[PDB]
Amino acid sequence: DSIIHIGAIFDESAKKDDEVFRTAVGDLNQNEEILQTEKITFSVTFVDGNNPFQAVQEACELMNQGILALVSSIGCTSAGSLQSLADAMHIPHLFIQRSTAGTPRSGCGLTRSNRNDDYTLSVRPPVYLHDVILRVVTEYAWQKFIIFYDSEYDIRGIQEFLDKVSQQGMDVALQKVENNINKMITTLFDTMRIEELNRYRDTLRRAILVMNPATAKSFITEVVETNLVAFDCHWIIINEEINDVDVQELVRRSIGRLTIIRQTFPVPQNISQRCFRGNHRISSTLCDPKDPFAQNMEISNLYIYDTVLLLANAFHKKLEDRKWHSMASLSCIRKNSKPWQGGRSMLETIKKGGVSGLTGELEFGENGGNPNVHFEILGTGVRKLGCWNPVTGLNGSL
Amino acid sequence: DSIIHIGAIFDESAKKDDEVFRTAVGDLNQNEEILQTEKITFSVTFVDGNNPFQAVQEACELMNQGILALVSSIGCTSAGSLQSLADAMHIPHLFIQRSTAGTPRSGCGLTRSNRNDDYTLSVRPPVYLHDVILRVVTEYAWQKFIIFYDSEYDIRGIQEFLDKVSQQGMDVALQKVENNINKMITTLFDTMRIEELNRYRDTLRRAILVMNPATAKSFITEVVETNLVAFDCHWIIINEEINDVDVQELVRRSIGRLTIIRQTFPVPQNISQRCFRGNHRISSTLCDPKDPFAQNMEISNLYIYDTVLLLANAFHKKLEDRKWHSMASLSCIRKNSKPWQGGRSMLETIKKGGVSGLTGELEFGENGGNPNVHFEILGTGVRKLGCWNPVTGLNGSL
Ligand SMILES: [Ca+2]
Ligand SMILES: [Ca+2]
Ligand SMILES: [Ca+2]
Ligand SMILES: [Ca+2]
Repeated sequence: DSIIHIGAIFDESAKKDDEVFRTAVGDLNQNEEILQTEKITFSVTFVDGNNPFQAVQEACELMNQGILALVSSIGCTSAGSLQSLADAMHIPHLFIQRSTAGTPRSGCGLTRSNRNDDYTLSVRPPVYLHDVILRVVTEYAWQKFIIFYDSEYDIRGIQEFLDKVSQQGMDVALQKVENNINKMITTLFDTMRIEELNRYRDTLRRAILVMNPATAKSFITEVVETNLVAFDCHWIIINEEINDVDVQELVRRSIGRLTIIRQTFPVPQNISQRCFRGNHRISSTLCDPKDPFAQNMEISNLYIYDTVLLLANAFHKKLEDRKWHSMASLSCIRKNSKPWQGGRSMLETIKKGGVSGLTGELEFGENGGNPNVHFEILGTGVRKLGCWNPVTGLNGSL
Repeated sequence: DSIIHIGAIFDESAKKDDEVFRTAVGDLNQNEEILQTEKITFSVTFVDGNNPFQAVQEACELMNQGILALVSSIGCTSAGSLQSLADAMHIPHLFIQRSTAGTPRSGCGLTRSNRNDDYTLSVRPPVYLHDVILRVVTEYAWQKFIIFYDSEYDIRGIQEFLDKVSQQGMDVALQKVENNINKMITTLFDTMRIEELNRYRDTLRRAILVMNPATAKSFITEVVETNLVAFDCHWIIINEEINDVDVQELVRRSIGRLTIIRQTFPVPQNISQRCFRGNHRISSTLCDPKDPFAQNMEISNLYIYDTVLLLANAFHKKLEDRKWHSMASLSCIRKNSKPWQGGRSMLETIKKGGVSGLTGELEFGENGGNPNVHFEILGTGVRKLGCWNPVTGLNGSL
C-alpha cells in the first residue's frame, strides 16, 4: 500500500531522463535507511514540449491520480504553463530545464506572475555562460572577435556580455550559423573577393562558438577545409554540455588554438565512494565512469537522479517529524478545483532539503533555485587549464 | 435569441481594448447591411497576462459558455498556451499581440507545435523593425553607432540586424538603458574621465533607441542636460507605437537631428469617408482624428475594432452560404473533451475574409498572419521624410 507517489512530465526527447528517473526510484526503494517502510511509486507521461496545453492537460491528469510532487524535464515553451499550474494547485514542481538539441542554455526569461506563491524549484543552476565567457576573453586580452551561435540559441543569453564588451570599446561581430554550414560558406566564396576574404579571415582569427557540439564540429571542419582559418586562429567553444567524445572530436577537427568551456561535476574520487553517497548506493550504470551509459548520460539525467534523491529525503523527514499530509486527487478547470492542502508544507520541506548526488550537492537558495555550478576550461592534444564557479571565480591561470 | 456569441480574453492592462471591442460590437449591431437579422453578443474576461494557466482556465470557461471565436489581446507569455488550447478545441483564435509598456514588439518566437492544425490568426502584421532600421541606417551611410534598448525589449528582435551590420563591417555597440536613467548616467560621470568621456560622447553621436516613448523622452533629456550630446548628434527612434503627443515631446526635448520611425495607417482622407467604410458607420470617437479618444487610442485598439468587423463579415457569409454550425459548450481537460465540430469551417471562412477598417485593410495570408503594414519616417520642428512598407520598400529619399 503506497502513500508516496510522484508524477513526472517529460519532453518526447527526454527518454534518457525517464530511464534515470526510474533507476533512481529503484535505487531509493532498495535503500533501507531512507523511507524505511515506504516504497516510492510514480506515474510518468511524455508530452510534446512545444505544446503547453498538452503539458498542462497531462500534468493535471497526474494530479488527479494524486501526487506529492511533479518533476518535469522540458524546455522553456511549456515551462511557464507548468509553473503557473503548480502555483494554482499547490503542487511542488521540480523543474529541470532541457535545452533544445544541445544548444547552450539561456534563461527561460519567464516573467512568471509573482502575486502568487512560487511552487517551482529550479533544479539546474542559473545560466552563467555570459559571466564565464567574459572572464575568459578578458584573461586572453581579446579586443576584436566574432560570436557564432546556432539556430536554436537564444541571444538574450549574451545580452549582458554584449553590453559589457561594448562598454569596454571592443569590436564584436555576431553571426548566426545556419544548420547547413556548406551553403553558408559556399555562398561566401562565390560572392566575396580577395580584399573582402582577407578581412573575413582576419575576423575569423578570434571567435566564440555558442552552439551545440554537433554543429560546432561541422562548422570547424568546413572552415578548416576551405582554409578560412590557420594555425594562428583561436576559437573558444562554450556550452554546459560537451562530453568527452565531443571534446576529442572538436580538438581533432580543429587547427590552431581551441579553448573548450563546459560544465563539470565535483564528485568523489575513490572508486568506492563513487557509487555511494553516505550509505545510499547508486546503480553502477550511472556512477561508474567506465560504464558506457554513464559516459553517454546527458546533464539533465544527472539532475533527475539527484531530484529523486532529494524528494525521498524530504518525504522521509516529513514522516519522521509526524507532519504527513496525504496526497489528494485534484481537478483542473472545474467549478470546485482546489489546491492540495498539503502543498505549502511539502514545498517548504523540499526547499530546505539538500543531498549529495551525481551533480555534487543539490540544494536550493531562498530564490528557489539551485546555486551550485562548476565549469572547467580545456585548452589545446588537450589539457585542463582551469576551473570557474560563481563563488571563487577563476582558478588556475589560463 | 442570440446564435452569434464571441469570447474575448484581455490582459489586465488592456482596458482600452475592451472599450473598443464593445464599441465595435455596438457599431456592427447598428449596421443593417451585415448580419441583417442577428445581433452579436459576447463574454469578456480579464486575466493576468503573465499567468498562462489562468489564461487557459478563463478561455476554457468562455468555451463552456459557447463561442464562435476567441479574440485575445495579450503578450507573448500566455500567447503560446492560448494558441495550443485553440488548436485542441478547434476554436478560431484571433490573436492581437500586445507589447509590454509600449516597448517595441518582437516576435513571440513561439515555436508552437506544427503537428496540429493552427487555429490562430495573427491580427497584427509581422514585426519588421529590423528590416526598416537596416534600410534607414544604410540610407544615412552610418558605419558606427550604438543601439540603446529599454528593459522590456527582446533583443532577438534585432538579431538579424546585428548579423547584417557585422557582415558589413560596422562598429555597433549595444546597451540596455535601465528604467532609472539618472543613476546610469550619474554613475557614468563619477567613474569615467576626460579621455573616456570624449570617447563616450563620440559614441553617442549616432544612436538608435529601441524603447518605449516615455523612457526615450527621459533618456534624451538626461543626456542633453548633462551635455553628453550636442547639435551634431543624430539619433533614430523606432517603435510601431509613438503618438503625436510623444513625437512633439521627443522633438522638444532633443537637440541636433532626430529621426522618428513609427507605424502609420492608410485610411481615407475625406471627412465623410473617415467614419465610414462602405456603408459601415464607425463611432466618431474612434475615426474622427479631432476626438480626444481617437488621438489617445493604442495601436492594439485599432486592430481589435477591425477584428470584430472581420468576424461579423465572416459570420454573415457563413449564414448566407447556408453552412452555419451552431456553437457548442466545450469542456477542457475532461475525459470526453471534444473539439467544436464547426471550428474547421469557421476558421477557413475567417482566414479568407478581408475588411477595410481603422488599420487600413485587415486580411490574412496563407501563413495565417496579417501581411499589411506601413511605417512613416519623420525628421527634425518636424516633417515627414518618407514611407516604408514591405512591398514597395522605401519611398521618398531621406
Ligand atoms: Ca492523457
Ligand atoms: Ca548576474
Ligand atoms: Ca473564472
Ligand atoms: Ca524576413
